Amino acid sequence: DINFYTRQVIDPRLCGGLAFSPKLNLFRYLDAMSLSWNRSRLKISRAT
Amino acid sequence: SLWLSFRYEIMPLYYQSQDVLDVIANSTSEFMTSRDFVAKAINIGIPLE
Repeated sequence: DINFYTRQVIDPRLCGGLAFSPKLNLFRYLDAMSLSWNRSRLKISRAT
Repeated sequence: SLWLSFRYEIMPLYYQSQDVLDVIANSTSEFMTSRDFVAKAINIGIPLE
């Protein structure tokens, strides 16, 4: 007769990925043109 | 009374003196500035490999 309970991690070093990793599809996304708001910042700084 | 008759000449002479002092000081403290901005680029070589 054996009766006990255990809980184990998903060892995220090995497993834990295999997902979408929402970094991508957003880092390759507008991060450049949104950064390009340097144009507007320069505009406001000129009149500042 | 004789001394209080001073206002006649001291008040407006002093007022005009302060007027000329202001009209010279405002022009004298102009503190002119001139500035410009550019967005020149900086290039750093990236190894092709």
